[PDB]
Formats: sequence, structure tokens, C-alpha cells
Amino acid sequence: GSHMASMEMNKVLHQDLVQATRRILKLGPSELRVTDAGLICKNPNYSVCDAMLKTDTVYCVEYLLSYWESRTDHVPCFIFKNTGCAVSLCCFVRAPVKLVSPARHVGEFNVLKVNESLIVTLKDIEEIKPSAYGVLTKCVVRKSNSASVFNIELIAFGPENEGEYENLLRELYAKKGSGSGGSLTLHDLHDIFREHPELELKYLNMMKMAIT
Repeated sequence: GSHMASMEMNKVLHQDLVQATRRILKLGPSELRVTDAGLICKNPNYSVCDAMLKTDTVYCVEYLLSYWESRTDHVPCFIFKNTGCAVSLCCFVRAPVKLVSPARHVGEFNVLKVNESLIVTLKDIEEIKPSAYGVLTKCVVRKSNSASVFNIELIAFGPENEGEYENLLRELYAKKGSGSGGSLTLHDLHDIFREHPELELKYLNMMKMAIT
């Protein structure tokens, strides 16, 4: 989390973030490029890991950003890059300060050319997402009709069944909110899931219904 952080603590953090990225994004075994752990929390211009995204596949980008924030205590910054025939999501502990390509922040629909950086942060997602309780923002990459271009859409998702979702939240409230009026926030979820990882699987498994 700083240039003076110990190698030992950095290695645990690096392993945590890499494993969580594979799990939360449901990546195949070869779909994550990992930067050497020796670089973490020093030069901010290097990512920790880059996820190689498939097209037409839902990715839980808001939840991943929120998880990283919970583990690092820094504001994460993920950057979509088009390497010619694939999009990578390059995951940084903190925003880089010099990028190879000109950069802009996501909206709901985006066209991603090669040698463009497309930044997504929690601040961007908060601006774009609905106000409804419990929504999570996902991203989907689509093949463009144009060569060397991909489209990236951000989509709101909710639970498949309200009642089963409510029953899961009840299990979380039995572990205990930090939100307005004692309601659970996503940061409450990360804290509970740290101690109850079986509930985290049950939660993510149900957040699969695109919202109107």
C-alpha cells in the first residue's frame, strides 16, 4: 500500500488480489496475466494483473473494484485495453500517473479502439448505475462491425429471486449495517465474506438477472 510496505505483506496482498480476480471474474486458468509481485505498491504505472476477457460474457466489474478497495484501502483503477483481437482489463491498485495510450472514463456504452485506455473506477460506476438498492454493475464486451474495435457496455444486474436474495441478506444481518439506516453496504458484505466465504459464493451466484 506504499513504497515502504514489507515484501512479505505485499506478497500476501498480491496473492489475494490475483486469486480474487480469477474467482470474481470467473476466469479460465490461462486468462489472467500476472505482474511480478515485487512491483506491487511501488511504481503505480504497472498493473497487478490483466484479465483477458471473452466477448458476450458478463463480468462483475463493480464487485471486483469494491473487493480490491476493501483489501487494499486504496481507490482501485481498472483499464480496458484493446490489444488488436481481444480486450484486457488491466487492474491497478491505484490510478497510474502515466499511460501509454490516451485515456478516458467509461460510460454506459463505449467504443474501444487499439491504443486507447478506457478507465473504470467506482466513481464512474456510481455515476452510471441506477439508484435501486442492491444493484451491481457488470460489463460485457461485444465484437464491433469495424476491424480492431470492440464495444464495451455496462449493465445493471440484480438477483434472480427477490425472496432468496432476502433470505441471504438475513444470514448476513445475523453476522452484521454501515449504510443509511443500518442497511447493509457492499463493504459490509466484504467484511462478512472474509469470515464466511460460503456466503460469498451464494451471493455472487444469484446476481445474474439483467435489470430493465
